[PDB]
Amino acid sequence: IAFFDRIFNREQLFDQPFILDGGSFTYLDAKGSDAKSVKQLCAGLNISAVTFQFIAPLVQSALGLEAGTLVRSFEVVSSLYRLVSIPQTFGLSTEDGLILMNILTDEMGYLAKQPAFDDKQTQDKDFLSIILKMEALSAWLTKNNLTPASLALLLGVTRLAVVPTNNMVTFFKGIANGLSENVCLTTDDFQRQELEGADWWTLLSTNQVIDDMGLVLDIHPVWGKSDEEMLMEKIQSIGVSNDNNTLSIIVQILIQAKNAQENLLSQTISAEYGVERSVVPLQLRWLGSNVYSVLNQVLNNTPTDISSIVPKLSELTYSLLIYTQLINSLKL
Amino acid sequence: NMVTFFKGIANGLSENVCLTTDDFQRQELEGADWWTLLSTNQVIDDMGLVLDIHPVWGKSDEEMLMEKIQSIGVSNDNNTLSIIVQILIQAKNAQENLLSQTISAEYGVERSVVPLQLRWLGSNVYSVLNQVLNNTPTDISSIVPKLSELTYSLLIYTQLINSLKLNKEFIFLRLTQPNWLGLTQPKLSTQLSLPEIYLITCYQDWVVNANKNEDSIHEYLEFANIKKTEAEKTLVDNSEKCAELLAEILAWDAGEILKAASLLGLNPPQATNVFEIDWIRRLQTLSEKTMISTEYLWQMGDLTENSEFSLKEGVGEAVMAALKAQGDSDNV
Amino acid sequence: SISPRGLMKQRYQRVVTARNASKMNFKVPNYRFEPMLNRSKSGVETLIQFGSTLLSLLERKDSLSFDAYQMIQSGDLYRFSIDLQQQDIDINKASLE
Amino acid sequence: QFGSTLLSLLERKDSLSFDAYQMIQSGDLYRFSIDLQQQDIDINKASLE
Amino acid sequence: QQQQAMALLDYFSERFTNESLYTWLISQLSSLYLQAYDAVLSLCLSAEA
Amino acid sequence: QQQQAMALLDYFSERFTNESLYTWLISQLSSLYLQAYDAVLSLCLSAEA
Repeated sequence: IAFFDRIFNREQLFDQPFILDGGSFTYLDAKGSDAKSVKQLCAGLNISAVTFQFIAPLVQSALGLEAGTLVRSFEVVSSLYRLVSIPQTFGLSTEDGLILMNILTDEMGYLAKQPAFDDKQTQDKDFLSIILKMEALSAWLTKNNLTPASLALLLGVTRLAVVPTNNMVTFFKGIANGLSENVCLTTDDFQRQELEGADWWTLLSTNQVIDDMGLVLDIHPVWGKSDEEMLMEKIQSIGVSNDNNTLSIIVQILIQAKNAQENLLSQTISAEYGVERSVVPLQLRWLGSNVYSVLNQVLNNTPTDISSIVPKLSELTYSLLIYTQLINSLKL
Repeated sequence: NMVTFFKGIANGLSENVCLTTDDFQRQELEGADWWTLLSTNQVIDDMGLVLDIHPVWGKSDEEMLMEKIQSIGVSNDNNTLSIIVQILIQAKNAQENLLSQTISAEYGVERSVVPLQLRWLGSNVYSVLNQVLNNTPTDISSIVPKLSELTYSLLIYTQLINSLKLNKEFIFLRLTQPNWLGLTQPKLSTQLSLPEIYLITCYQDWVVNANKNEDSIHEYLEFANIKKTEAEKTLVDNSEKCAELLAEILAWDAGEILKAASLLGLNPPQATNVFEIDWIRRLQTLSEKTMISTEYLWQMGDLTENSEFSLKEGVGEAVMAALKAQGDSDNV
Repeated sequence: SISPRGLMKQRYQRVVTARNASKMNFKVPNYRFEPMLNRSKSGVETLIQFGSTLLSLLERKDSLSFDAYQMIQSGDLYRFSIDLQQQDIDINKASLE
Repeated sequence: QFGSTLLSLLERKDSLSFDAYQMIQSGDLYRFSIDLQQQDIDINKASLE
Repeated sequence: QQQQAMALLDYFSERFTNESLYTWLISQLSSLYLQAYDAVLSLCLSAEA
Repeated sequence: QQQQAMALLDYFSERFTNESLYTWLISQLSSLYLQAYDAVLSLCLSAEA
């Protein structure tokens, strides 16, 4: 028996055998009984009916047919067959294949296209290389006990479903409350006879050390050094005075203030997401943000209602959740 | 022993925890006879008890006590107001703790749930204690049948809530959003009913096997339902968010979800309550047992009408194809 | 035919830690600040001791409750054990026959 | 006193976390156990045949 | 073996130190502690003033 | 047996004394302790002077 006919008329399940013909059908819904019949027989190709609707628009688009229609010809057939079989050869669902293809090319329907050997040879063109890549990465994925959906989400290929919540409101306002409670620095903190030499508070807020709201500014760390060392350096850079003693106590003040602020935030985040306080600050910088900026925004906004939340911070929590998933999945 | 129980309660209640007018007699409170005023308003029972306060999903006791005081509007002074609220809170908490632990000791139930359970029995701490001091039966014959029936009902509820794997947040929801629990008629809540029991059944079922923590369910419910009210009767546009979120909760396809809600004909097409969820979940069960399109399933529900040839044809063809796909996705 | 069984799902659980606060003021009392300090610190220490004491009791309780539950739970396996042992006896009877 | 008090709490925590992890970890072996037990049932069916 | 296990459960339950004891104790201490909190808190407020 | 194990895990998790409790407690005490350190340290410095 012919390979084709074997694949479709593998057995008789209906009245008519499937047949390959000219003409088209409104695959989007195929409410027309015959169109539906045709589409169903094609769905007889192993896959779930629902799956069919994910594939068909892409096939139609790639082949250039009218959006609602498909035709009973080898072109449609072969395109579908590619999209089904190829990932299946790696045990990947045809669904998943779309994900990997986008990851590789930012196109889902890539295998819908005809093969090509364009003289304008580019990585996005060799079917064969692309297939080999699919092979390799599939191995790597299973090796690492991953999942294409998870990967795509983490890679930002698709968004995770989230919405504002009462609890997130409570979370933010809780933070703001505790932050207002004692841990926010104040000018009187500098008002000591020992510090009579200058209005440190103003000066340190005119220089980029302090936010007059009562926050220390961010300080990007470095491999070989530690906070007090670079705070020392910052103070030395402003060079207000040579007195090591006043300098020392100033640094002490700044250190402990920072440490309280960051501890508060760290533990709060830890409690919400199940991550260590030890890593929260670094994670935040890897998310591309910092404690100072976060807290600044917090006091700048203090949303009292679910509608009040600034989308900036909503996206912050979204990104945060994402990172938390990543860093929990991997043994970081 | 039940006599001893009641008299024990009365004794401890008489001991310090019953509020007294002198409790208000402080120079700070010189501005008014708060005790009388608060007992003329429906805040205090001159016996020394706080009146009952029906809770609500979004709020907490001190918030509503604050509101009550603001409603009487005796004075603008936040300070006196604050201390008054403090007094009331702590007094209530003592009274309720006493009762809660006592009940807990007798019946083997958590103090954490006693108050809610009592309201589900359709009673409250204030009324209970009021009756107690109003009667204080000294002998087995002395007991008022009212309270005898109270303990009878209580025992019943205890058996129920011990047999089922109930919890505080669940019963809070039950006590607050019957609509969300799909309770067709909240008026029915005066006594237990088989429909209520069945609802509880499928609720616990869903809970014990959903993908992610129940607070996500809480969030989903409130999001879905309150959106049709926070903007009056509207926000149908959230159907997509609702569907995809629920689809994540259930591990399914938002397409099917949307289609199902549309075939239900609900406007907005959103699963507003447990009745809806259970139906949807059943539908998924069949889908994942048969590979049949939910559309076709729901349509098939009408097939008994012996309506017409093409309908029967389409259904049979669909089921046949789905069968082949199921055997494909089973044998091979 | 046989198929494997999927491993049961496990998840983290969020923990809330937000807190509210209320402002308070009171009239000048009879006693000077330092007497008041001594009194207060004594009371505070007593209260702290109480809290910690109670905590330990709850830890005890849950320990016992766990052990009890575990024991009764384990008591059920004997059912199956008895069933199968008796069944073997019957099997030996048949062999003898 | 504060420091020592806190310390004890962390010791408690890690104890619980260990026990939890251990329990869930142990829960997986039942998979294999079920597999092999069922397999033996099938084997006995074949013997009967 | 089953018999020993069941009897052991009973003997354990009959230990004098028992769930009941802790329950009772806790209820008493709870009431005391709450009252103490209210009491001393008032004095501390006065101290701040 | 598997069922008992899984259920036991749940019951254990539902113990009132729980990871969550310790976590919460720790976070509070941590904040207090750090502040106390700063506070008393200042006084001790003054004492040396």
